Amino acid sequence: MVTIRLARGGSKKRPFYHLTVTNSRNARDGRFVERIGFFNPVATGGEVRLSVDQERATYWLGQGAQPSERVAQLLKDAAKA
Amino acid sequence: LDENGKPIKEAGPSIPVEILGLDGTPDAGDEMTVVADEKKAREVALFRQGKFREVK
Amino acid sequence: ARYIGPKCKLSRREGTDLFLKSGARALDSKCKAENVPGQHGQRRGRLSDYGLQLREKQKVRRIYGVLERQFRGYYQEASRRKGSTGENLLQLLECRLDNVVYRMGFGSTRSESRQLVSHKAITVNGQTVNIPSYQVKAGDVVAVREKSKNQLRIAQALELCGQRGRVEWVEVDLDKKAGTFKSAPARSDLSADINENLIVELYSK
Amino acid sequence: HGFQNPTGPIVREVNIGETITVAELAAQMSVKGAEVVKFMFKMGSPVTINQVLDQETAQLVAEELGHKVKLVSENALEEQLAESLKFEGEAVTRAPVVTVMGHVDHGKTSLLDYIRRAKVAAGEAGGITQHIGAYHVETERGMVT
RNA sequence: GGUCCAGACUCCUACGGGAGGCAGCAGUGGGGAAUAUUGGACAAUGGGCGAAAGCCUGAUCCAGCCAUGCCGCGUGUGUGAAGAAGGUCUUCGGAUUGUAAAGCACUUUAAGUUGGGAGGAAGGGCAGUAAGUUAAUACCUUGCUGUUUUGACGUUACCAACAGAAUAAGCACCGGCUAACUUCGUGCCAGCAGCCGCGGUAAUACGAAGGGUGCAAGCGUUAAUCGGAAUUACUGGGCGUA
RNA sequence: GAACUGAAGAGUUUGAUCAUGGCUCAGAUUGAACGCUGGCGGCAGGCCUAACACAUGCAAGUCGAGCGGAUGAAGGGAGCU
Ligand SMILES: Nc1nc2c(ncn2[C@@H]2O[C@H](COP(=O)(O)OP(=O)(O)CP(=O)(O)O)[C@@H](O)[C@H]2O)c(=O)[nH]1
Ligand SMILES: [Mg+2]
Ligand SMILES: [Mg+2]
Ligand SMILES: [Mg+2]
Ligand SMILES: [Mg+2]
Ligand SMILES: [Mg+2]
Ligand SMILES: [Mg+2]
Ligand SMILES: [Mg+2]
Ligand SMILES: [Mg+2]
Ligand SMILES: [Mg+2]
Ligand SMILES: [Mg+2]
Ligand SMILES: [Mg+2]
Ligand SMILES: [Mg+2]
Ligand SMILES: [Mg+2]
Ligand SMILES: [Mg+2]
Ligand SMILES: [Mg+2]
Ligand SMILES: [Mg+2]
Ligand SMILES: [Mg+2]
Ligand SMILES: [Mg+2]
Ligand SMILES: [Mg+2]
Ligand SMILES: [Mg+2]
Ligand SMILES: [Mg+2]
Ligand SMILES: [Mg+2]
Ligand SMILES: [Mg+2]
Ligand SMILES: [Mg+2]
Ligand SMILES: [Mg+2]
Ligand SMILES: [Mg+2]
Ligand SMILES: [Mg+2]
Ligand SMILES: [Mg+2]
Ligand SMILES: [Mg+2]
Repeated sequence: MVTIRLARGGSKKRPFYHLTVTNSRNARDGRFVERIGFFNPVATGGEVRLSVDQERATYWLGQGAQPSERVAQLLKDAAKA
Repeated sequence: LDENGKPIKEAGPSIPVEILGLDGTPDAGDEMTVVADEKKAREVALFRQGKFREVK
Repeated sequence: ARYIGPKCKLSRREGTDLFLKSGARALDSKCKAENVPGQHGQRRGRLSDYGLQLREKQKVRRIYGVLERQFRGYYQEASRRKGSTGENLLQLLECRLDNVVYRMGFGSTRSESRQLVSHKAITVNGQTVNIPSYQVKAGDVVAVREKSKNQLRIAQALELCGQRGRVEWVEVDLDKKAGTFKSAPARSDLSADINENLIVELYSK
Repeated sequence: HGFQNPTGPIVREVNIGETITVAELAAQMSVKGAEVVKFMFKMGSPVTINQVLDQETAQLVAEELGHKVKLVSENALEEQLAESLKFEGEAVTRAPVVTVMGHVDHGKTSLLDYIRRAKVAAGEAGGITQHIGAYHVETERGMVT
């Protein structure tokens, strides 16, 4: 199906994540349909920990996209704030 | 390996074995020692190889 | 790497002051600084335009004690930046942490300020920095660690920096050895003998 | 912390390998070469400037003139490796090794083939041994190689 | 990393009779100037199945090797004129190596030892409570509360203490182009060379030694692309005699 | 407010000169190789040749809440011990 998951970038022991809407049978860092924000496990300082597009996320969830476990938790946390 | 195949894991003080993992083919009469220090073994082997080429 | 060796043949070869000793006693009464180093010292040997450009670049590099690859990086950054790379290079060289510590009177020379910085005795924004290339920004407060405030080196360096000229772009708080970087010193704040046009000419070839 | 005038002689740290020239030894001693050769004329058989001199006599002459002598190893890796590799305690008995030698067809393969029950002499090109064979067997009494 | 047929090539065999496909991750032989470990874990992000625990995952996350590249940091800092001893050159007066060394006094980054110490962790099991679903204080789903439980990397990043200057500099070049010069050997030899060109008895060009100039954990050489080349000229060339 | 800003020549044909014209050099780059030398770390990279042949391990399984069957715990017990 179509899912929303985390694509890993950054560098060794310094991970950065893009919240990506992908066909499920693609590479983790391969082709995607749309990026709807990012997540920073380290952040600190002026860096934000995570940001999401509410509009795009709701639109894709309304079209039948299944988010992962981390994407579900992070999206509900973002909606909490 | 031991004599008749069937790979083993340890070799005692007077048991002939077949070791697999060297880089080149040694010659009979050479002695082998366990170094337990990668860098020392590699540099000593390089030094010995240089001396061997020079003497040849 | 680092140039470690006789730090006065450089002055004789460049032919200028090119401060490398503490300046306590003198320069003339240590080396007879009027001849090029080596056996063929009495010869004059007028040299060519490429030689003049090379000598200018070497003089700047030996003044600030940086090697060739880092200097090329500095030149590329100065060219990338806006507004007349010629003094951009000097702006960028005059902001290194070792040079700033030297200008504040904490060290007698650049080598001793490098000794201090590398050996974890300097804090920039209340936190330790030990990279003698850290580009300090306007408004930082270079200080000395409390466990390193009783070194004599700082005492002689301060009492000897008391008479070399007023920098007038850093304020040193002498009693407790704390400084402040107001801004980068403009071209008119440095000596008007370096011909940076020769450096830019040399690298643009 | 000004200038203090030195009083006594000059002492150095001379380094000597397997062999050295008299000129090099004098150079590391900060003395004129012709002096050192002269010092041989007053002690046993003289030498020349360029003749290759050994290590024992080099150390002797360097210590005779009051210098700190520290030598070096030509193959220091081997001594460094050997030194920090051989240190252990404890001791146990081991199975004995034994070799079998003799004339051509006197029957040294058949004896081992009976002791092991292996009948390897049936094969073998030309009915002769051309490779050294090493076996570990459990005899009626104990283990033997 | 499925089936069938045919083929080339290897192998098994008890001679009746079958099997195989590393251009998956390690690894071997071979070819070559030349390119690495039979490593660890599913802790993290993903994928398959499951209802859910959970199972699988050479994807992935990490470790090992190699100056292959880029970047950063060390190999100490100040004073020190008997301008020591030795080397080299000399007009034999001296100059230079050179504040360089020694001496004196400081500092401990990195490396060594010891002790502290995050962040990568979301979740899962159990127990309780409240809402919705019904027909129901059932099951179940969802908020929350309490307890328990998870990290390969890993002796993590980072931080504090101890000792001592202690553990750490080489490579190319010096006739012009092109920064940097003299002596000694050799004598159209031995040799050098990118192009002009050096060497036939005073060679700043060969080989050493003193000195110096460039770079610097690298420095040179070889191979290859563009540039300079307006030398295929669109931008931007020419054709009387080149 | 920014997203640019940018262009060097020299040696060699002659007794000397100008032109034409070729050769060579000074720069920046490599998945590089070789020679000499070699302390540390961070981030990357690593069969360009034989789509040559491959010993040995692992790389794709899961569902008992779809279905028979056989494996048959702890226990409740019953008898003898
Ligand atoms: N009658 C008899 N024959 C024997 C005896 N031992 C060996 N042989 C015979 O001798 C022949 C060779 O014996 P073998 O064991 O091959 O000798 P070898 O010394 O091993 C051969 P090489 O020296 O080359 O290794 C065999 O054919 C065997 O039958 C024995 O005790 N008795
Ligand atoms: Mg570097
Ligand atoms: Mg035999
Ligand atoms: Mg026979
Ligand atoms: Mg396969
Ligand atoms: Mg493979
Ligand atoms: Mg194949
Ligand atoms: Mg080969
Ligand atoms: Mg290689
Ligand atoms: Mg996993
Ligand atoms: Mg199960
Ligand atoms: Mg498996
Ligand atoms: Mg595994
Ligand atoms: Mg490295
Ligand atoms: Mg190399
Ligand atoms: Mg002298
Ligand atoms: Mg944690
Ligand atoms: Mg010149
Ligand atoms: Mg001569
Ligand atoms: Mg030449
Ligand atoms: Mg020469
Ligand atoms: Mg080329
Ligand atoms: Mg062109
Ligand atoms: Mg070209
Ligand atoms: Mg045209
Ligand atoms: Mg033309
Ligand atoms: Mg014509
Ligand atoms: Mg004609
Ligand atoms: Mg001519
Ligand atoms: Mg290939």
